[PDB]
Amino acid sequence: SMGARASVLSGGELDKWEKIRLRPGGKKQYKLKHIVWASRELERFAVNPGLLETSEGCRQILGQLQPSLQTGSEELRSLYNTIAVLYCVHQRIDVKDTKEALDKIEEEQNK
Amino acid sequence: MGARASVLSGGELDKWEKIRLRPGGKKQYKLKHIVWASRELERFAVNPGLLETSEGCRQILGQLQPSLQTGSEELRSLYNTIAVLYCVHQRIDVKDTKEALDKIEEEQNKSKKKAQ
Amino acid sequence: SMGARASVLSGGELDKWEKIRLRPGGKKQYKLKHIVWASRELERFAVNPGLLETSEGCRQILGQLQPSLQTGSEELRSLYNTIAVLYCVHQRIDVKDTKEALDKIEEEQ
Ligand SMILES: O=P(O)(O)O[C@H]1[C@@H](OP(=O)(O)O)[C@@H](OP(=O)(O)O)[C@@H](OP(=O)(O)O)[C@@H](OP(=O)(O)O)[C@@H]1OP(=O)(O)O
Ligand SMILES: O=P(O)(O)O[C@H]1[C@@H](OP(=O)(O)O)[C@@H](OP(=O)(O)O)[C@@H](OP(=O)(O)O)[C@@H](OP(=O)(O)O)[C@H]1OP(=O)(O)O
Ligand SMILES: O=P(O)(O)O[C@H]1[C@@H](OP(=O)(O)O)[C@@H](OP(=O)(O)O)[C@@H](OP(=O)(O)O)[C@@H](OP(=O)(O)O)[C@H]1OP(=O)(O)O
Repeated sequence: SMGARASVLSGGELDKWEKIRLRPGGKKQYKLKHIVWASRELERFAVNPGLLETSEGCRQILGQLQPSLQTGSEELRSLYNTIAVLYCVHQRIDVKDTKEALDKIEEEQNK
Repeated sequence: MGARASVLSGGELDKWEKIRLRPGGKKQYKLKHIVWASRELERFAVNPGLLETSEGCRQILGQLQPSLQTGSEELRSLYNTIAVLYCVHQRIDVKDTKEALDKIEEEQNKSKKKAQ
Repeated sequence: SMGARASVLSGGELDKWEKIRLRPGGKKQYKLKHIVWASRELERFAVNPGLLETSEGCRQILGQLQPSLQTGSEELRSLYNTIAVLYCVHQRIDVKDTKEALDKIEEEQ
């Protein structure tokens, strides 16, 4: 029975999560399965998955993951992209797709 | 013998099996913990032979400490074991993991405070 | 029987790959398998395995692997070693064994 489908995002967080599209202009949208995947991934990399539960938990993860980005595989970048959106959701920063999330994260990063 | 378990000498296993995992708790360290730590090290692509010496463990802890604040329970357990393992090699008598960690940065403190 | 070996080295790079020896004065030499292995080794470490197809790709993987090298396991150093030779091949640097390859990588760094 239940797992990380309940501890990472709140109900309202969740309903905004399942409206965000994976690729800009695309058809497919984040589901619970991506959150489960990301949490199990974090522990397979020895990172604390509880950090997914808060906006700075993810801020910390993304800081630790980013230097691996250039050389990272498709798996790494998906994990990072998912955690970027989770950050957007925890911050209540409205996003339409993954791309807009990385954008807003860099804009917040420039100031 | 035992391949991964022999990082400790016969005498070191004797004090090893006396050190409590958590302070005031009664469960203690066993072979299963060293075997586990070794296997975890090579699962993080680190050389398990480093557990054989005080500075093998010194090097491992330095390589792991950056990952500690965001690390998972398995990484903190690994660090804690290697911390205790370092104190055993160093003949530093400790009673639980907390003591091992506490002395660990007394070492890491004086290293920096006479450097400065 | 799927490939993943013609993606990394060209046919002529392959002919020189297969003359490099694993160790100086040694008898054993690099083979296709060393590249298959290196490639899956990079996906298990979360790295993009396409970076092996270009010298620039390898140059970067080496940079991000070097820090782990002092405390790294036998498995890590063999990955690093294999990719160091891959680099010189891509770079048209001629080496006879893993040691020469590692040395030249050293002086570049
Ligand atoms: O993206 P919109 O142009 O805004 O239009 C709608 C809509 O938005 P409205 O609230 O204005 O009706 C719904 O979002 P919800 O009310 O359900 O929260 C939604 O409706 P249904 O899925 O129930 O049909 C659905 O898609 P989704 O929930 O998958 O985002 C869809 O968005 P799209 O127009 O992009 O399909
Ligand atoms: O004589 P030992 O066989 O070596 O056993 C004693 C002890 O009793 P004493 O007061 O007579 O010394 C405890 O036994 P327990 O009640 O806790 O169940 C304790 O035993 P533990 O091993 O379980 O802690 C401790 O044992 P040790 O230090 O070996 O871990 C210690 O042994 P030492 O006096 O030799 O240190
Ligand atoms: O045509 P061959 O005289 O038989 O030459 C080859 C070959 O040389 P070429 O393919 O270029 O002609 C290699 O030696 P090198 O050219 O690098 O010096 C080879 O060794 P490899 O397995 O690394 O290719 C080996 O010479 P060796 O006995 O040193 O291994 C071998 O000659 P043989 O097939 O007669 O052994």
